[PDB]
Amino acid sequence: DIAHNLAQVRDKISAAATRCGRSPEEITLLAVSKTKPASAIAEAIDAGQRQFGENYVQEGVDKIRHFQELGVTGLEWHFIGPLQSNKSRLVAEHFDWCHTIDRLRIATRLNDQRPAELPPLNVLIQINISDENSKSGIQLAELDELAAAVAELPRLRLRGLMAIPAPESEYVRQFEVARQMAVAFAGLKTRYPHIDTLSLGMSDDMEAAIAAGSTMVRIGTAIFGA
Ligand SMILES: *Cc1c(COP(=O)(O)O)cnc(C)c1O
Repeated sequence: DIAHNLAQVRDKISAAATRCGRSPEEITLLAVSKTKPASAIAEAIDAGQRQFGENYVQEGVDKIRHFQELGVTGLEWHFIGPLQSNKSRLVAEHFDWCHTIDRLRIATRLNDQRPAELPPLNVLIQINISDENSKSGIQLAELDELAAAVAELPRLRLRGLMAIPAPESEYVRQFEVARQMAVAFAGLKTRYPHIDTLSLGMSDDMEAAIAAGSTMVRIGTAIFGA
């Protein structure tokens, strides 16, 4: 039951926030609906969920159109998969957020392809904080430079950072890696305007991520099923 699952996940987020002295409202639940049908997203919407994350462009855009045409309003769609230049127009025309900016050229493409009547596309810079097996994300040493360049693009709005840490079973290392991201996030916050989003944490490291300073957790299977 998606409604029951959503409630359970929200309770876990709230508990984790309250335990470490944070307000539950500080944490956004991003429901990750990749590979799940529109009907499952519709159940989540009926249960009050408004923020959805998609990883594949055409799948995501088809869903966005489906709910637009149904006359559902108030939804927020986040693109959280790797972006390729040949699919960027679709992201720029339909999504509200993109978490996966890891090079300047793709940001400039999105900027140039974003219609002026839409709000600026909210973007996060993706850091490869700990994953030797991933080619997504920049090194922290490259952040100052990329952030400055992306920040000038008028049809984007730089809102913070994202990371997908390497899988980690130890809580200590979950927390330590998440803190590296929180420190970088805090640093950006001190000089850049409207830095308020740290997209960090999934089901298995949710508590460590929240304790470290995440503002947004990305949950799929625990809401929608395997
Ligand atoms: C798939 C995915 C998730 C959700 O993972 P689950 O195992 O289904 O909870 C979260 N964030 C990103 C970027 C993903 O690709």
